[PDB]
Amino acid sequence: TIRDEIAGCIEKAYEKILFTEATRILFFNTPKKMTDYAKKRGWVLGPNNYYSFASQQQKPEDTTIPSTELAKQVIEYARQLEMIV
Amino acid sequence: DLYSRYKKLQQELEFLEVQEEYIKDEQKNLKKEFLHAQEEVKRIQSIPLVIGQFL
Amino acid sequence: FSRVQIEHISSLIKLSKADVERKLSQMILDKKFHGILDQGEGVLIIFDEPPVDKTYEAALETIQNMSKVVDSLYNKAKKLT
Amino acid sequence: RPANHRQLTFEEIAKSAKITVNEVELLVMKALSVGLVKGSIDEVDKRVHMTWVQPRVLDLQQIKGMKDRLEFWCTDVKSMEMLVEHQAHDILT
Amino acid sequence: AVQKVVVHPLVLLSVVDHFNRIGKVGNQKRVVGVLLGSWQKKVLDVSNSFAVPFDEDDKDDSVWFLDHDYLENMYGMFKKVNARERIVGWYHTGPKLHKNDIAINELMKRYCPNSVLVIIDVKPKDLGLPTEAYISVEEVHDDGTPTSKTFEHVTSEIGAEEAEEVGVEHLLRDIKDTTVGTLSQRITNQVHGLKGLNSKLLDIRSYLEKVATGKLPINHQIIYQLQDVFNLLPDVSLQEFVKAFYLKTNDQMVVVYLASLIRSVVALHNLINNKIANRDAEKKEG
Repeated sequence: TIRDEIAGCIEKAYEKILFTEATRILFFNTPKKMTDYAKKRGWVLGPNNYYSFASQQQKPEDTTIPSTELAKQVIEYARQLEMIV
Repeated sequence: DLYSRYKKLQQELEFLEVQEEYIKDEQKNLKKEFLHAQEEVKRIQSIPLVIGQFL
Repeated sequence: FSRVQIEHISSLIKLSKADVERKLSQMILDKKFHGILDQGEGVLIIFDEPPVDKTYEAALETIQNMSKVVDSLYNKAKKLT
Repeated sequence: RPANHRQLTFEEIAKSAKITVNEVELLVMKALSVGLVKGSIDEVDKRVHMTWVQPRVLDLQQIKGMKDRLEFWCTDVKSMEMLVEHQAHDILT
Repeated sequence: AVQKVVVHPLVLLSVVDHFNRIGKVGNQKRVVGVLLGSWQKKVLDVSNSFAVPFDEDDKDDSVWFLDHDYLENMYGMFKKVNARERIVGWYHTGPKLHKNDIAINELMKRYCPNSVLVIIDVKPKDLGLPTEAYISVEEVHDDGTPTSKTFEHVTSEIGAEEAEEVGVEHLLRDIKDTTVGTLSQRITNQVHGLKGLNSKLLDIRSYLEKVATGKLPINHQIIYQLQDVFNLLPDVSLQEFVKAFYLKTNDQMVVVYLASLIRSVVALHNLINNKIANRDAEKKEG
């Protein structure tokens, strides 16, 4: 429960780091756990490096997706305004 | 008798309950009619209005 | 022109870049000139988002509404003792 | 194109019209003078940003898809607006 | 020419009450009368009118006649009592005009330079503002056919002045007025939205039905261009339409921020003052 929760508490989201310190992440020498996580993470597998692309991530806008619930918010709130009235 | 009058005590209770929602909707519509009356007294009157010398 | 190079805008004003950078940044210090320069690539960019007005209204209300509840502290804590 | 996505590139016009990159200016801007498009040209990447369009013809199986684009607007407004007053239908009375 | 007309409730009722006149005796056809218009400017206004007995054979579906002595001396009656009133055209109850209605306007073009015919509706059903307005004009065609008259639709609106407002505004006695801000805008969101759905639905149903049956043709004097105007804007993002999204989000910022400000002010005043007068009335009386 320590090993899996480190992979759960690392990313998302962390920025770019190098390889040999990801060898320092999971220690050992070149364990198969680094292949299990570099797959699971995803994240990125770069040569001699790692990236958070792309980008940082998914870029929440949120544009007008909240605007619909914004409409609904006062829909039932003006209903509460009519409850007074 | 006890169960009898016990079944007799929710009649006026539900009658007062339907009177609740009634008078609520009543004074809701009459409230908007009073708001309409407010539109009357604020419309009243003129435009154009003659100003005069007050004592 | 908002975005401009520092060397050719110093050619329009006919002055050295040292006291062009320091005088223009001094104009940013005065807030009359909206923008900022860039020393690395020698760029000067102008940008502005003037209105604070809604924050002024908000602050004016709520900051005084503190003293409002302080005024209600007198009446509503008087009925207790 | 379904688009818009109304911003084009110089490679699209220069490859289709098979004209040099210097004459695409005269090309697209003359069409601006004809009146078929009001769009503007982005000359940094040499892109061309179209605006509006000049309707010319169209075709069969287009009245059908037109009913699809319509009926979708029908069920959209019907659903959402019937949801709006579904909430406040009670309080009205 | 004529852009828009103002149809008061007085002229509409003046046709419909005559639909009771000849409607009690029946039977078929329509109520036709002479329209009295008032032209102050390019925008047209209507005040009064009068109806004339009219019959139209079907045999011979192109045969029509009106009483000119009724149009003459009654115009002499209404112009006498009111010098501002004059005939701008005629009217009928439709509901859909038969091809013979053109020659009626061509006969009364001697009375008025441009006669606008007003289709009306005696029984309200659909889809919206009743009646209709058609102006007499010669548009020829892009096909260069010998000049023919297809009446152009004039947008009609309902209005009043002073006394015509007094009568109907007291006669409603039906629904709340307005009320401004709560039920008004949202019921209009139902009506204008849903009646806009079934409008284009049935209108697009006629678009396909006319292609299926009725050819020639109707495709395409305007079919090809009008349908492409429908294909002008799909119109979705990318790109700038995504910028309009969170910009609109940035627009709702201020108003909802102000909303929370009114919430704090309304709650402050009302709650503090009410609890004051509440606790005071209880502690003084009790």
